[PDB]
Amino acid sequence: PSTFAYPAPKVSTAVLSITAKAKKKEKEKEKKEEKEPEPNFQLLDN
Amino acid sequence: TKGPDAASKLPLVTPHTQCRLKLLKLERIKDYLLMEEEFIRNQEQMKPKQEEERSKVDDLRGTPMSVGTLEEIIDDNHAIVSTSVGSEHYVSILSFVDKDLLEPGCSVLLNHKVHAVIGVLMDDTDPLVTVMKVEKAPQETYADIGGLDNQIQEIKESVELPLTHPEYYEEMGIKPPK
Amino acid sequence: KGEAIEAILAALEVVSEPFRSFANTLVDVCAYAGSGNVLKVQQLLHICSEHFADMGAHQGVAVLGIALIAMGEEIGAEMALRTFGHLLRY
Repeated sequence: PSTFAYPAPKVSTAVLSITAKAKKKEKEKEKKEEKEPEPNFQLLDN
Repeated sequence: TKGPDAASKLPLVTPHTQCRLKLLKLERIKDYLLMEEEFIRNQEQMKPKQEEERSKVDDLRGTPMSVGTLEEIIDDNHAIVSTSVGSEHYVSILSFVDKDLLEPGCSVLLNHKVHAVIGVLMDDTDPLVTVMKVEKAPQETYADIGGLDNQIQEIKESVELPLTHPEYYEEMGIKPPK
Repeated sequence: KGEAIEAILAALEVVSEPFRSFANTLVDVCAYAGSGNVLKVQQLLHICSEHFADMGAHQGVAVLGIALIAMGEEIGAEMALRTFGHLLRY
């Protein structure tokens, strides 16, 4: 019954010169810091 | 006034030889370039009064707007503007036009239908002249001339030194060679 | 001395906004005075780019920091001239 029926209810600049190394260094710093039973028998009222 | 429209040029890289210092300098320049690009790309996007006035002015102006020559100023709200084809028209000067700039011989901007003056063209520079202006400065600097020292000194005293250090000429009382 | 200001910003986080943002930005800028850090200038440019007094104090200190970090080298200053002109006309 649930399955079928009533439906519905800034880009950081690459800066590869410094930015890639800075990102890897920040990753290093972080590292150092660190339904099947679906009601197919859908019940219904009168 | 309309101060100097100096040509734009990027800073110079000293290493010349393909050493990693030149790579660092070029990377820094590129970083600042990407910096400016990102800043100005976010400004309008990151951006969310005068709109009413602009809309009113543009709706009164209409398009296209003819560019004609102002021949005379008869009254404070009337002038004789000669269209590009040589025909003179007694058009009405609208309020939103600074009367100070309205002088005979200026290129006036006119409504297409009623020909009423709506603005004064400031630049109106001959296209064959605006091309002459140097926008991208050539990369050949003084270090790129062998010798010609006396000549360099004379040319600097004539065209370069007077702007940078006009004190010497002002005190000496002599107008720099022009 | 920009290697000993992360704890300073952490402590300054206690103070309430918006003065907290201005204090953080100014301390960060003065930590890297002349260091020429491209990433920090990028963060300052981000701060300047967002439009909200004190909120404007953030952007003022951000621009001053842009100048401070850029003054280290001739190339940095020359490019910061263009960036400052661009953000002045925008």
